[PDB]
Amino acid sequence: LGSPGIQGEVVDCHLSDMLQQLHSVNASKPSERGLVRQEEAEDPACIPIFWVSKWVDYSDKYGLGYQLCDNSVGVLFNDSTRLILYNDGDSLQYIERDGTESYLTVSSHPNSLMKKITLLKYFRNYMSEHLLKAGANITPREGDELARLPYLRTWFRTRSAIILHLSNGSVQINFFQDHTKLILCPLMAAVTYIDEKRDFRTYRLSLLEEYGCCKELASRLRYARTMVDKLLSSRSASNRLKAS
Amino acid sequence: GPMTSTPK
Repeated sequence: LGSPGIQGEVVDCHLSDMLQQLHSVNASKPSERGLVRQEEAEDPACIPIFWVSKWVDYSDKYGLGYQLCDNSVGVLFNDSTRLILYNDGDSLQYIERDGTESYLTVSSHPNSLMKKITLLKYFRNYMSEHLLKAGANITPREGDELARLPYLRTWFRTRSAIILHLSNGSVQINFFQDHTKLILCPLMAAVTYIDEKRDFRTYRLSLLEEYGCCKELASRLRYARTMVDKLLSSRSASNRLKAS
Repeated sequence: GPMTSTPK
């Protein structure tokens, strides 16, 4: 009965579509409208259930450890495998480089995963002791736990941001300096903006094009388009030696 | 660049 989950190729289709829609929003110059009505673009029914609320870049040794906003934890290891620990303290899911998923438990698991389990526990403990939870102000909706828990598909960092791409399609961009964050959902064609005051607001992209938005959000969306391009192909299709 | 998300 279990769903196989949205497959990565299907995620890539929606990503390309979001790339195109970001281009369209951005080319519409949304901060230049006669009267910007950003509030009218809000779409509360499309609020994301999941985002990365904490992260640790130990990629020099092991990988990128993270917490999701339901307090589950995961790691994308340097061998492109993922281990996630659900918020019950014991349930695990292991995802191989090719996406093959297996379910296990901390109490009952193949011995082959002992090392990666122990590393995940170290990441968890670190995050819990040291790091602030992003979106700690959002109270979950009833049944949000029924949505498929995603894993971190890919990530990268620039000088100004970290880019986190989840297996449900979402692309999260966290800006280092000012703590502002974007959560782009290519399935809902929506974007959530977390501003410097920690206000969390979810917009329909097509409505940002219709109604406009402030220049800070407009600026972050220009950068987002560039990040999506990089995600889709780290190297340019017009010159594969050149970084997207 | 920072090696973690925002600290407590």
